[PDB]
Amino acid sequence: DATVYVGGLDEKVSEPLLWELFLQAGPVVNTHMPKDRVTGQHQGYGFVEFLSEEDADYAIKIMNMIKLYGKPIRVNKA
Amino acid sequence: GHRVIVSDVQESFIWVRYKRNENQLIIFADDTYPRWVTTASLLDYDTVAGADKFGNICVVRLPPNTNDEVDNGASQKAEVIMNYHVGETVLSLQKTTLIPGGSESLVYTTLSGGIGILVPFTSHEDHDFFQHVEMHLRSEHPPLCGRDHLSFRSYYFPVKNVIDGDLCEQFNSMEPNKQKNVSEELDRTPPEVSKKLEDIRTRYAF
Amino acid sequence: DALMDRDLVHRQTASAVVQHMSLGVYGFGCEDSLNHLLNYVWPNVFETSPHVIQAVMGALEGLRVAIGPCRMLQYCLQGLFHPARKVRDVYWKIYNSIYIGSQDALIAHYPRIYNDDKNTYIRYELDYIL
Amino acid sequence: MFLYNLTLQRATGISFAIHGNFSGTKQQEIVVSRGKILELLRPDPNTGKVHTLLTVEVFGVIRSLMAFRLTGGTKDYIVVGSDSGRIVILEYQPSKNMFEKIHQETFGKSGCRRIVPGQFLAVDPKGRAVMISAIEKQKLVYILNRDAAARLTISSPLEAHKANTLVYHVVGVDVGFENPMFACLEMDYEEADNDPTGEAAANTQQTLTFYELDLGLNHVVRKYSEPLEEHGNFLITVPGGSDGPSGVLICSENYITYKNFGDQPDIRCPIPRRRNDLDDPERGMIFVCSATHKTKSMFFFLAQTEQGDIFKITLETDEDMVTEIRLKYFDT
Amino acid sequence: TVAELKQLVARPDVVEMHDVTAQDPKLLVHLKATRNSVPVPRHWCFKRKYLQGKRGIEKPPFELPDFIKRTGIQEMREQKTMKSKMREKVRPKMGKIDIDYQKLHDAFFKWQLTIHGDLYYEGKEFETRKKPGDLSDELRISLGMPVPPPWLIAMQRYGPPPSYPNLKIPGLNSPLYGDVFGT
Amino acid sequence: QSKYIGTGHADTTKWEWLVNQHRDSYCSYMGHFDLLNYFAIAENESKARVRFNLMEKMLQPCGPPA
Amino acid sequence: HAHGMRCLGIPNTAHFANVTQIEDAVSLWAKLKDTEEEYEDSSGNVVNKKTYEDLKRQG
Amino acid sequence: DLIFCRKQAGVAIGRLCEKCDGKCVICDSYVRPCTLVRICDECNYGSYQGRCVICGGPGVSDAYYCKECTIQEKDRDGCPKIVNLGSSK
RNA sequence: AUCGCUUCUCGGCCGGCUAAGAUCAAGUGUAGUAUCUGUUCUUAUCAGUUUAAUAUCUGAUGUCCUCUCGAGGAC
Ligand SMILES: [Zn+2]
Ligand SMILES: [Zn+2]
Ligand SMILES: [Zn+2]
Repeated sequence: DATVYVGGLDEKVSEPLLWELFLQAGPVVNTHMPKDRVTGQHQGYGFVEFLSEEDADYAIKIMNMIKLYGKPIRVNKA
Repeated sequence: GHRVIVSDVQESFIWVRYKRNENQLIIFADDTYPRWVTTASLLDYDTVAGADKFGNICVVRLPPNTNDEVDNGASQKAEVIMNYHVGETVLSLQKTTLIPGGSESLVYTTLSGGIGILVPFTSHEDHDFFQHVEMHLRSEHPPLCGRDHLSFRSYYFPVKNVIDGDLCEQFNSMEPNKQKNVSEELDRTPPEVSKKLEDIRTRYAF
Repeated sequence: DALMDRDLVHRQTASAVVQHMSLGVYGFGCEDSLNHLLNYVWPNVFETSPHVIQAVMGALEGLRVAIGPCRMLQYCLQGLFHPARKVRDVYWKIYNSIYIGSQDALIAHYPRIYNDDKNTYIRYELDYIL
Repeated sequence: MFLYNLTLQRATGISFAIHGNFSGTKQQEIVVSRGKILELLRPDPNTGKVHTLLTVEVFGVIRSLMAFRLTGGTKDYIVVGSDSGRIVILEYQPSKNMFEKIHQETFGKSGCRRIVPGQFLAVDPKGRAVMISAIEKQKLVYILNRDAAARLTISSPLEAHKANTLVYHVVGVDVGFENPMFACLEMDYEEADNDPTGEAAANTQQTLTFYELDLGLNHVVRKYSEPLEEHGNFLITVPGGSDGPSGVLICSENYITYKNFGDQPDIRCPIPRRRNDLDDPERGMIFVCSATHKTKSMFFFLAQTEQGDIFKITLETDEDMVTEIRLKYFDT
Repeated sequence: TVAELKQLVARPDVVEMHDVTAQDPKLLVHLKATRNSVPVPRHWCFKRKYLQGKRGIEKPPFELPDFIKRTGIQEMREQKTMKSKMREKVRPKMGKIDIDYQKLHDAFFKWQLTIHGDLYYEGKEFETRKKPGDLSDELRISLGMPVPPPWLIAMQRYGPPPSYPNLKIPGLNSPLYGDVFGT
Repeated sequence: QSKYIGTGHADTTKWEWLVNQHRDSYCSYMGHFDLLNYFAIAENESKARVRFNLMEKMLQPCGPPA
Repeated sequence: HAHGMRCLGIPNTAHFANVTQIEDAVSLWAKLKDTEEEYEDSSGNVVNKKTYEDLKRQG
Repeated sequence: DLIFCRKQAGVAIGRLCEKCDGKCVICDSYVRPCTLVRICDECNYGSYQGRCVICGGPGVSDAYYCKECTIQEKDRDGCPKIVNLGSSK
């Protein structure tokens, strides 16, 4: 479970408000939030690696309460 | 009547409030320096005065933001607002008003047999003036042994916010050319200067 | 901003600034901010570049006189006995610089060190109470 | 916040006292040293009421204090042993009612140190050379000669340096118009540091050494050494040449010993005890200080115990050879 | 033994990996825990020579103290052909800044960090001083809550986080003002 | 530095460092009239006997080395 | 690692962030882990709070 | 190759030539001349009378210490007459 | 309506001629540091030096016998 997939975001969000955002729950050890080079903008889906698995299963339970730019945030195991 | 001030023999002051219902002893603050403490005194609720076995006088004030109810080796501390070396060990500290109709002041004896006082400034004018006094006096009238004044009062801890009166009073003993020329560097007159130092003594003490 | 290092010359020159400032302001009661700056000064202690190490030396000497030895020594304690050779070389160099001057005023600030079998490491004179 | 400091009552504690003629008068002005304070008193031949002519604060820790005189001179200066690295020679101008700084010399660092001089202070009876010393490793000498105008000029320093050597006390020695001598109590701890057993803690006697200044060779060489039987705290000048023998008295635990060179053998006497004493027998005795009474007729000494017992110390001499010593109970 | 050596100290946590190799651990144990003394910097055992330019390339060049900003010098300082430069010598114009000596006798008087318990090390900037219970402004704006952050409503149901066990967040076991809703 | 007593180095032992600070403390005691007087007050002796016991403790303190 | 510690009964904190073997941290955790209410006979100055409350229920 | 002699400081006044004239010896600076230089006649003698403390020319003035070296008390060490690590002449 | 061609319209990517006109700026040395580039260790094990620990450096490849590195026997 150490990693999660996160959908439905707005590009003003970046890797930092994800950092800050999910460490509110529990620390994101490895952050991945693609920067698209071609048009220089984000599609808004994320992958998160944690310290171990327990962090991330609690993360499955609590985790999908985040709302990025008035809008819904997908978090599921991976 | 509210809090309690612990004085360590080594690590100095420990602020301790007694919670009445839980009956617990609560250390919410401590000193930033080790100091060998003879005795303590309260200038006010938020300040503490203390003397060193080595004959130093420190004053440490709480920050106004202190947390009154709580639960390296500490959490929050108190800045040290004054350090002055008397050169003579002080066994008691008492705040009082020496003379009737006088201004409230601080009192320290010493082990040498001397009795002296610390006094607050009510104005920045006398402040800066006495500052220039100390300044031009030092180099223009060095201490007798050749030892420097500043270091001697900064001896264990660097001086913070203290003007030495016993140096300022030596204005009397200097030669008239010293007295005058310095007064010119001060842009005053020997009577002006002299009486103006008589001011603090008179008003506060004998 | 400068002492936080873009490139060594920043740390060096800025450190020299801390030095001359530190001699200049002495005795006037500004020590606090000089302590804050001493924080950022402190990591630069380690390097082999002659100009930056001698610079840092001058720096910590001026900071010695301005701040007073007590705070210095409180940064220099743990480094004395640390296992590594490097750290001991340096912190002992510093501690010597602090030691030669103001050796008279250091007395109060040596902490309490417990006594072992063959030796009594507690100085009991300071614990005589009237 | 800011605090202005005032003294009100100046300290009455007197650490040192030196008696000399500072006005060029037949009267004797008494320069005493309060803790941080230099002080000058005038007792009165008739009524004895002690007049305070001057009180001055030096803003520095006084360490030792001695008065001296140029040879056959009219007047007396002051030597201030201080906590700074500077010896200063002072003169009290009778008119101006205050001291002047006659000489300022810088021999080393600041504050009470282990190796930095100013601690112990001695001077020659003829006032030729003053010797200053620390507790350890550094013993310096300044030579004094009046100028062409007979005003005092100080020479360049010298060095007695002896490694790892503790100095209990230093006392001027009397040799009339000679190469000056100095009595330095010493001890070596280098035996004690290298002896893991702890034997050198015991079985190590403090070495009495006489240094000889030499004007012509203009250096200070170690000359005389004897091991002291038991540890004495301080020494006493014995005026030599014309008046009396030239030697030194040594105040030691439960003893006093005149111990001198030439062929002069040591003379020991026990420190007398009072009949039926209530103190712990395990508590011994030494002498605190001594004030020599020197007269054109005779001379003697004054000693005191912990208990306050002042004795008059006398010398029984055959020509320049002292055969024995006589101590009579004086007062308390 | 590094094991039993940890029983002799009030704060044995101070003992570390290489600490057991010390020439005198039986002391250093007692020093390193001294009351107000500060730890040794950590950049050694890292072979990187104390810095790299990774995080240092995203920093601003500099920003002035507000006391110097209100003055107005910032706009005065801001380009020139070579012959205009030799004209600037032949022509020359005076008084481009034209500062107000009243203002620069004012600001630094009329108008005009860290404590001892801190020391800087290589990579540390923001983090320690975004934590469970502490967030930035804007992300509050995206969240859009007027002055708990609402998923600490679900930190009620599902339980305190495994990742930060020591946690307290307002209103639950932590009995809150401004931004910071948990400590 | 070497000829300046009290100089430390990387190989400095505990025992030597603490006996140093001891001896320096004792020179301070000999130095300051007051603190000395404090000692005389507390444990009852003469100023003299105090300084004498100290001068005895100069070489020893902590006792034998290791 | 913290699961082994905490489920082992050794709480997870820095204190233990050194030693590996299961045994030693058990004694370390053992290393990790009284008032006087004055009875009326003047002998209860040794008597505990709860004990004197029990003698309140008895009295 | 070039280092202090550090013999005991005497009463002899320091002497600097044209070149070195303004320099405070140790800090290498021209700022705030305050106190005065002292070196031993062992370092200053004879052909060294009124000699430069540095280059070996005739002294036209006297060196003054800065205030910087004053507070750090360096002026109290051994005589700061530089000796080349050959002889002094 | 679709395919192809064409016309128009719109949107998105989206410095003259002459002899070429003529002419053309570099201090040194003593110490010292930094930053670029290129190239080298899959070595196995043990012993010693060494290191905070590594690293590094330094030495050899179970023993005996028989036969032609291999085989057998005794440990
Ligand atoms: Zn010399
Ligand atoms: Zn020159
Ligand atoms: Zn200088």
